Amino acid sequence: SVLTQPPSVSGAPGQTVTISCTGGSSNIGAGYDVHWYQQLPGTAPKLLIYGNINRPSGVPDRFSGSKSGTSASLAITGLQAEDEADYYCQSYDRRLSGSWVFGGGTKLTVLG
Amino acid sequence: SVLTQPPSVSGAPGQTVTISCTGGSSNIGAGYDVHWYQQLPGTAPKLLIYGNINRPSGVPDRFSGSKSGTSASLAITGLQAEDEADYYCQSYDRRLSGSWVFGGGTKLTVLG
Amino acid sequence: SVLTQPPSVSGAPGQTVTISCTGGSSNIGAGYDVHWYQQLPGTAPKLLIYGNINRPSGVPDRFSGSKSGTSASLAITGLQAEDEADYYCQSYDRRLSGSWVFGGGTKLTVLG
Amino acid sequence: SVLTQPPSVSGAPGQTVTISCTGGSSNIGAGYDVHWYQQLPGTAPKLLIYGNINRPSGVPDRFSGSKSGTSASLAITGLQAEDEADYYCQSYDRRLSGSWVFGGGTKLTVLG
Amino acid sequence: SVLTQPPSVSGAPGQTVTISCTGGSSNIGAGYDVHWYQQLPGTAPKLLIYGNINRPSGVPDRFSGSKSGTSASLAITGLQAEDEADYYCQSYDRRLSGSWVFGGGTKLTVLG
Amino acid sequence: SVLTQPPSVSGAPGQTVTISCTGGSSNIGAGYDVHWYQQLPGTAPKLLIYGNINRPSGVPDRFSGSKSGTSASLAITGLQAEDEADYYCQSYDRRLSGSWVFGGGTKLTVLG
Amino acid sequence: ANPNANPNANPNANPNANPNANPNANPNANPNANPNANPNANPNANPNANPNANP
Amino acid sequence: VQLVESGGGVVPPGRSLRLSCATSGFTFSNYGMHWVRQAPGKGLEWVAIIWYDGSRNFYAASVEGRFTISRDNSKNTLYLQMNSLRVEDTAVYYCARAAYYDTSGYGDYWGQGTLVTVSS
Amino acid sequence: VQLVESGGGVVPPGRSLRLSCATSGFTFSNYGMHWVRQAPGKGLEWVAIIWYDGSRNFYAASVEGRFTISRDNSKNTLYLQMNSLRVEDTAVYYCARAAYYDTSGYGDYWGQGTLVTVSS
Amino acid sequence: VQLVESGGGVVPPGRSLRLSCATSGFTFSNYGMHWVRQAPGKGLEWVAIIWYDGSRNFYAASVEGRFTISRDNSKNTLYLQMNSLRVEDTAVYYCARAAYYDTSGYGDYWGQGTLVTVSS
Amino acid sequence: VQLVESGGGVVPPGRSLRLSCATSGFTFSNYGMHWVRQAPGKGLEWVAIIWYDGSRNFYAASVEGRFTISRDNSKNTLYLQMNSLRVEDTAVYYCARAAYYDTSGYGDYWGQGTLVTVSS
Amino acid sequence: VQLVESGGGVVPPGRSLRLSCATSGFTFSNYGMHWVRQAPGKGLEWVAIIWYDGSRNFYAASVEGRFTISRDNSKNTLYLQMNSLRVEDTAVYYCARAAYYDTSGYGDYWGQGTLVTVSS
Amino acid sequence: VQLVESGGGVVPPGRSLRLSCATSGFTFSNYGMHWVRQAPGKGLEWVAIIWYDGSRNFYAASVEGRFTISRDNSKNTLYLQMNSLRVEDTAVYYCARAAYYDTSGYGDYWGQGTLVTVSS
Amino acid sequence: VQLVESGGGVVPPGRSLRLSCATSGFTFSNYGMHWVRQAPGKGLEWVAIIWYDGSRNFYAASVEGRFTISRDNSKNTLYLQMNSLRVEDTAVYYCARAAYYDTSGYGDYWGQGTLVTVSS
Repeated sequence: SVLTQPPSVSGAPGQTVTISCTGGSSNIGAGYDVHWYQQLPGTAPKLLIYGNINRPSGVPDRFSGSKSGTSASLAITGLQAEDEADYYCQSYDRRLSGSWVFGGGTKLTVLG
Repeated sequence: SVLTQPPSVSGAPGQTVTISCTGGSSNIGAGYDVHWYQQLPGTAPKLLIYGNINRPSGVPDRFSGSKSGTSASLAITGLQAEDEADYYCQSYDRRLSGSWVFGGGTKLTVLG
Repeated sequence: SVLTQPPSVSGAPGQTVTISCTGGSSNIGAGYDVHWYQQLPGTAPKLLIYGNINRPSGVPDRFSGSKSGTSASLAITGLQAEDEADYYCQSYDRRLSGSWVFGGGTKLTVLG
Repeated sequence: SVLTQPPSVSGAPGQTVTISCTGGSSNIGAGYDVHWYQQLPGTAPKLLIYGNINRPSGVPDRFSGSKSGTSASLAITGLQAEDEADYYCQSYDRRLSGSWVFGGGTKLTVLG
Repeated sequence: SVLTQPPSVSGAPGQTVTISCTGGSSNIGAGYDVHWYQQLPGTAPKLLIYGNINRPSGVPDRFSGSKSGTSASLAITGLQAEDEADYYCQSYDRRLSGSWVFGGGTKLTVLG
Repeated sequence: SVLTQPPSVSGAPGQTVTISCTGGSSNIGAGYDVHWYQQLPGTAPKLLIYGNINRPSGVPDRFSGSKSGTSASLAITGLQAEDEADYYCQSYDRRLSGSWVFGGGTKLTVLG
Repeated sequence: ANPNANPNANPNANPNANPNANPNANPNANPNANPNANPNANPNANPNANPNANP
Repeated sequence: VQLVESGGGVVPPGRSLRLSCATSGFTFSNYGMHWVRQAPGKGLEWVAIIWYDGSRNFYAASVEGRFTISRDNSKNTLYLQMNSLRVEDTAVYYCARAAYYDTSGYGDYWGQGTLVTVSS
Repeated sequence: VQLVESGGGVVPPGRSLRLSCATSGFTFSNYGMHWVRQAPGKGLEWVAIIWYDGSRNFYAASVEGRFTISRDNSKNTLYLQMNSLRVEDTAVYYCARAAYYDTSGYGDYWGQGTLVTVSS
Repeated sequence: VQLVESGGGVVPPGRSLRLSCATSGFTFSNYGMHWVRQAPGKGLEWVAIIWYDGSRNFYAASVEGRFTISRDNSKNTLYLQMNSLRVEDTAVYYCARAAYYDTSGYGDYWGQGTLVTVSS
Repeated sequence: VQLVESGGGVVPPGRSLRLSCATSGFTFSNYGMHWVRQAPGKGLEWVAIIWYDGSRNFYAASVEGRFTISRDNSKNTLYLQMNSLRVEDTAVYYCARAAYYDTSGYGDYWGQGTLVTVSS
Repeated sequence: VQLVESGGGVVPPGRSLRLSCATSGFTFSNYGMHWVRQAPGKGLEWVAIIWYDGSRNFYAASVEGRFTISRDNSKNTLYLQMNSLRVEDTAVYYCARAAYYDTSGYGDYWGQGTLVTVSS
Repeated sequence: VQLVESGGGVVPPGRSLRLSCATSGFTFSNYGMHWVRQAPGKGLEWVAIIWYDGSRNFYAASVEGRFTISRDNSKNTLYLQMNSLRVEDTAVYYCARAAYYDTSGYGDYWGQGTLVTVSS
Repeated sequence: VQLVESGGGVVPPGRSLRLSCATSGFTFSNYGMHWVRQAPGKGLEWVAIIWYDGSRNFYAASVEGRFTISRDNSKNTLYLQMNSLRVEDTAVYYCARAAYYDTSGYGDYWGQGTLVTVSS
C-alpha cells in the first residue's frame, strides 16, 4: 500500500459515512489528482470518482469527494444497503516507476 | 458545453456590445487558441474570427476580439440590425477526447 | 544460420515443450511472417505452421504458433513419441539476397 | 507580404548595406530555413543564398547572410553598381497552405 | 570529497557502531537527500540506504540512519563479522557540476 | 569533400591506428549507415567495412569500427606493413542529389 | 533532475494535430533506396486475371 | 468551395442511416474533414474527424462505437455511417473542412446541413 | 465499450502463460492500455502499461523483466506474456482502458478479468 | 538547366488560358516543379506545386479550384491550366525547379516567364 | 500434388551435375519453384528460386554464378544445373513448390530430394 | 563476380566518349549499378546510378545533363555515355555493383576502371 | 537486473580505450545511466551521466572534454569512450542504473566493474 | 576549455559589427556564457549574459537596446551583434564561461579577446 485507507467503515442506512485516503508530499500533496474505484464482491472495479470531484454519469449524486493537502476523501450520503463495497483510492507516486498507485482499500458495511 | 457564454446580449443599432467566452486551465488558459462562429437563423455557422484576432476577408471590421487568461471576447462595434445572430466560441479541451469543444452560444438581439 | 534457435529441446510424452526462434530487426521484428517446418530423420521438411500461427489440415491439433517482437514460437502440447524431429524456423532477411532464411534447427527428443 | 522587409535600402559604392527580413514563430523562429533571391529589372529571380548561409557557385563573395531568432538578413559588402536589384526573403509559414511565402521585397539602391 | 567520514570505526560483535557523514550548507544543510552504499572487499558497491531512512528489501533490519542539519549517519546494530566493509555516503553538492558526490568512505572493522 | 577525414595517420607495426570520419546531421547523425573502403596504390577501392561494423569474408580480423553521433571510425589493430593504403568513408547526405558521398580519404602510413 | 523516462504522461492518441496534408516535404525523387530486384514477392502470379483475352 | 450534405430523413430507432457530403472547388484529398451536429433548439456539438489519408479517426464520446466516419478520395466524398440510431441523435448534421491555426483547429468552410430525425 | 479477457488457468511455477484482452466498442488504436492484478483477499496492484502506438512500456518493479506487454491493433487485442511465473503471481488479472485527467491518470473501462494460479 | 516558358497572351476575363514550361538539361522525371507569379510592380507570389510523380498537388489559396497543375514526364513538360481567369490574375508567370534544403524548400533554376493579361 | 527427384550421385570436383524434379498433381506452369539443400549433419540452406514463367531468378550468394535454375513448363519439370561443383556442395537437394502468404513466402509441399556428392 | 571496363583514351574537349562495363558471374539483371570516378591525385566522386530495371537514373550535379547512363541486360553490360567532355572530367572511371544495407547504400564489387583523358 | 562491464585492459598514456556495459532484466530505454570509478586504494568518484533518451550528458570536471558517454538503446548497451588516457585515469570503472528519490538521486543496480590501467 | 574570439576591426560610428566566440573542450550546451569588455586604459565592464538554453538575456544598461547576444549550440558558438556603434564602445571584448558559486556568480574560463575600434 502506498496511500493509506482505513480497512473498514460502517453505518446504518440513511447515515453519512466517509472513507479517507492519506498520502504525502510525493503522491497527494504533490498536486496529483486522486481517483476512486468501487468494487462489488463478484466483479471488476468501477470508476466512481475522477479528477477528485467529478464522476461518471452512471454514478448517482450520493457519492462525492474532495482533496486537501495530503488527505483525500470519499463521502457517501444517504447510505443504502446496496453500497456495500470495497472502495479504493488511486494517485501517482513520483518516487516510483509505475503509472498508478493504490491504497489498500476500505470495506464499507451497511448495518441493516 | 464546456465554454461559458451568456445566453443573450443586446443593444440598439449604433451601440457597442460584447460577447464573452469563459473557460479554464484545460481550454483557454491552457494556451489553446479561441475561435468564433456566426450563425444566422436559416443556415450553417460561418467562421467569424480565427486565431483569436484574425478574420476571413468576408468579415467587415466591426467584429474583432482577443483572449487573455481564461476569458475570450468578441466585440461588436457599430451594431447593425443585420447582426442579429447566434455567436459561438470554440476551443480545444485537453481533458476530453474530441478535437473541438464549443460554448453554449449567445444570441445577440439588436433593439430596433 | 540466420535465425537463432537452441540446438535442443526435450520432455516426456504427455508434456508440453516449446521451440523458439529469435531474429532481429531485419528478419522477424521486421514484420516478416515466420514459418515452421518439421523434418523427420529419413525425409524432407513438412510445413507445420504458416503465417506465425496457422497450420495445414494435415497437422494434428497439438501444434500451434506465435510471435512477439523478434521472437517466434512453436508450441507442442500432448507430446508424443512420434514428435521426435528437427524443427526449423523460416523468415525473410531484408539484408540478404535470398527469398528464404532459416534458423539452424532445434532437435526435439521425446523422453519415452 | 508575409515576411517583413524594408521597401528600400541604400549606400555608396564600396559600402556595406544590409537587408533585413522579419518573421515570427510561424516562419523564421519556427525553425524554418530562410532563403534569398536576387531579381534584376528584366529577368527572373536568381537564388542568392540558401540554407541561411550557403550560396550557389554563381554568387561572388560579396553576398552573405544569417538567421537568428525571428530575424534574418542579407549582407552586401563591397557594394557595386551592379548590385542595384530587388532582394527577397523566402520561408515557410506553418499556418498557411502554401509551400513558400515571400517577404515584401527590398530594393537596393547604389548611390553612384 | 565534500562529505567527511571518519576513516575507520570498529566494535566487538554484538555492539552498535555508527558511521558519520558530515557535509555543509551546499549539500546536506541544503536539503539534498543522503544515500549510503556498502562495498565488500572484492565487489561493486551495493545500495544500503536510500532516501535517508529507507532501504532495499535485501538489507537486514540492522541498518538505519538519519539526517539533521548538515549531519548524517548510519547506525549498524547487532554488529556481525559479516559487516566488515567500506561504507560510503552520497549526496548532491549544488556548487559542483556533477550529479553525485561521495565522502571518502569509512572502513568498519569487527573485532572478532 | 562531404565527410571530413584527416589526410594522414600513422603508426609502427604492432600499434593501433585509427582513422576518423566526421560528418553532421545531414549524413552521419542523420541515421545513415557508414561504410569504409580500402584502396591500395594500384587497385580499385575494395569494400572493407559495411553497415558500420560488418565486413566481407575477405577482410582479416584486424579491422573494426563504430559510429556515434556525427562521428565514425575505422580502427586497425595489429597494424601491418601491408596495411599501407588509402581509406575512405562513405555515407549519404540528405541535402544532396547523389546516392553516395565520400570523405577525401586518409592515407595510412605504417612506420616500418 | 530525474534522468529516467516519465510514466504518468498521457498514453492516448492526441486528437489535436493538423489533420491536413503537409505541403512542406521534399517533392523530389529520393536517390536513397535499394536499387536491387527485391527477392521477396509472390512467385505465383495467378489469382486474378481477365478471362477475356481482350479488355 | 462547396460542401453538400445528402442522405438525411427519418428512421425508427435502432435503424441505420448513411449521410454524405459531395465536395468541389478544392483538393479533397489534401484535407481532413469534420462532422458536427446541432439538435433543434441546441448549440453545436462536435461529432467526428477523419484525417486526409484515412489514418486517424476520432469520435465524440457519445457516439463512438455507433458511428463510423469514412471517405473516398476518388469521388471527392465524405461519409458518415450511423448505426443503432437513438432518439437523442436527432439533429442537423453538417460537414466542415478541417483547418488548423496553431494550438487548436477550426472549420472554415461549412456545408448547408441535413436533418436526421429518429422517432417511433 | 466492452473488454473481454481470456487465458487464465493453473500452471506449475516456472512456466509461462499468455493472457489476452479482446476489445470492442471503441477505437483500440487510439488508446493506451493497462493491466492490474488482485491477489485473492488483497487490494489492487498496478502491473503494466502500453502506449497507444507501442512506443513505451512501463512495468511494476515486482514484474519487470519477467512480464511482457504488447498489442496488435489489427485484431483489437492486448496481450500479457508472463514468464517465470512464481507462486506470488497468483491473482486475478484485469485489463483496463487508459484514460488521463490532468496531473495523473486513471482507468475508466474495465474487463472482468481472468484467474491465474501458480502452484505445484 | 533550362526552363522555357510559352503560352502567355491576353484574354477577356472568364476565359481560360494554358501555360507550358518546357524543360531540358536535367532529368525532369526526378524533380517536382513550382509556379510563381509576379503582378506588375509587385513582389512574388507562390502559386502551385506538383510532385515528381504527379501524386500530389498544392495550390495557393487565391487560385485553388480555378487552376490545375499537371505534367507530362514523357515530354519533359510542366503545364498550368487556368480557368475562369480574373483581372486580378494578370501577372508574369514563371516555372521553377523544386529543390529542398532541410526544414524548408526553395527554387534553384528559374525560367524567364511569360505574361498573362486578363482584361476587358 | 507430387514432386519426384532424381539426379544425385558422386561427381569429381570441377565437373557438373544436373538435377531434375518431375512434377504432377498441379498446374506446374502456374507456380514458382524452390530448391533448398541440406549437407549431411547440417540444417537447411536456401539455394534458388524461379518464377512461374522463368521471368525472374534468384540464387543464394554461395552458389550464384555457378548454378542455373530453369523450367520446362511443357514437361512439368524443374531443373537445376550445377557447374564447377565443389566438395562443399555435397548435400541433399530438395525441390519444393513456392507459396506465398503475406509479408514472406514459404514452401507448401516438398519433394524427397536426391543426394549430390562431390568428392575426390 | 567480374566487372571489366573498357573505353578510356584521349578526347579533344567537346567530344564524346563511351565507357562500357562488361559483367559476368552474377545475375546482372537483378542488380543496380554505379559509376564513380577518381581524378588523378584526388579522392572519389560519385557519378551515376541506374536501377536494376532502368526505371530510375540519378546523376551527380556536376555531370547531370551531359552524361547518360544506360544498360542492356541481354548483354550483361553497363554503359556510360559522356557528351561534351570537359578537361575537368579527366579521371579513372570505375563501375560497381549496387548493394544496400538498411539506411544507406554501398558498393561491394568494383571493376578496375579505365582512364578518360580530356585535353587539348 | 544484470549490468556487465567489458573492454578493460592496459594502455600507454595518450592512447584511447572504449568501455561498455551490456544490460538485461529491465527496459534499458526507460532509464538513465551512470559511470563511476574507483582508483585502487581510493574511494568512489562520479564520472558521467547520460539521460534515458541521450539528450543530456554531464561529466565530472576532471574528465570533461576527454571522455564521451553514449548509448544504443536498440542494443541495450551503454558506452564510455576515453581519449587521451592519463596515468591518473587508472581505476575500476562501474556501470550503475540511475534512480531518483526526491531532492537528489542514487544508483540502485551496479555492475561488477572492470579495470583500466594506464601506464608506460 | 578553449574559448576563441573573432570579428574585431575598425568601424565608423553608427555602423554595425558582429563578434563571435568559438568554443571547444566542454559541452557548450550545458553552460551559459558572458561577454565583458575592457576599454583600452580602464578596468572591466560587464556587457551581457545568455542562459544555457537561450531563454534569458540580460544587458548592461550602457549597451541595452543596441547590442544582442545569442548562441548556436550546433556550432558551439556564442555571438554578439553590435548595432549603432558609438566611439565609447571601443574596447577589447572577451567571452567567458558562466560559473556560479553560492550567492553570486563568476567566470572561470576566459578567452583572449578581440579588439573593436569605433572611429571616424
